[PDB]
Amino acid sequence: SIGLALLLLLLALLFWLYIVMSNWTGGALLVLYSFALMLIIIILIIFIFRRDLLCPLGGLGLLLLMITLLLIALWNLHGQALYLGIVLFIFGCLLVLGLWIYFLEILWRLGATIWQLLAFILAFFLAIILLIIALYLQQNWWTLLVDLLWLLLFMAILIWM
Amino acid sequence: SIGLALLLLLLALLFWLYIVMSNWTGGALLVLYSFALMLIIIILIIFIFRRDLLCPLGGLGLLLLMITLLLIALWNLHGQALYLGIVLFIFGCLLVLGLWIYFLEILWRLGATIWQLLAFILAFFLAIILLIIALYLQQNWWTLLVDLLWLLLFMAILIWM
Repeated sequence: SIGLALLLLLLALLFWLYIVMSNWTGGALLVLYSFALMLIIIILIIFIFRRDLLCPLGGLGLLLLMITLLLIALWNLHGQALYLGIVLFIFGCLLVLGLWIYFLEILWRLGATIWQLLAFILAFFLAIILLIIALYLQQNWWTLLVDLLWLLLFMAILIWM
Repeated sequence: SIGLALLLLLLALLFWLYIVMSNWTGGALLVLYSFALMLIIIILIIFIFRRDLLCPLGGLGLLLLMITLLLIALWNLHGQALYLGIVLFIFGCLLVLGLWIYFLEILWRLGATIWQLLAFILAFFLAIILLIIALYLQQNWWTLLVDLLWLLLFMAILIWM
């Protein structure tokens, strides 16, 4: 149970490091792969730590993994099918925003001040903007930094539950 | 929890059904993308159905996702780092076999005949061989069938314990 989850987590950082460091001329897909593997690492960490957060927070990671797999699939695609892929990713983004709103609603019920909630919104939006920057600025040293920042953000969310 | 996880499963099925039937010319990595989404569906099924299999079998889903997401990183890359990628891949494949052995032990201790013990070994080997073949048959109708076969195999496990 916990032992195997730790074994994968100690193996998790042995893959993401390899993906990020290698293939210096990968492109916009390498950063997406690294972000997906960060989502897997986050899910593993949530499973190892307090497991009561799987529904509001682990589901966030799984749905982000689904969205970033859809984005990988429709990245190189170009044509008529792209309109049915973007609109589907739009429904995915709406649902991830709804899940984040639900998480904030259940956090607001646990005595969180308004400034803390605003800080969480700002941190999530900064994380999304930094991921977009990593998509545009395809340099590898920035993908590493944005993935570490995402891990720190989710670790802080876990710590402040 | 159940309602949200069912909602993701409905969205994950739509994502997978769109992705498998989108790129009719890309038939080397689209199989990997569809197989990576199908492991998400299997994990969602496990999380909606009996959760006691999350530790033995959900970890298998996470490991299969990790391997099938590292496989793309090996794919496009063709430099010296591909050898390190193969080393990591065979290190994860030597652990997925161990996890399968561990699942075999708990299946035996729960009560299973010799015919049913080697039946799942044959099923798993057939499924992985069919996945390997699907990498060669780049059509999007063989990969859909092999993905549904994998779902059927991983659904016949939770039914038969």
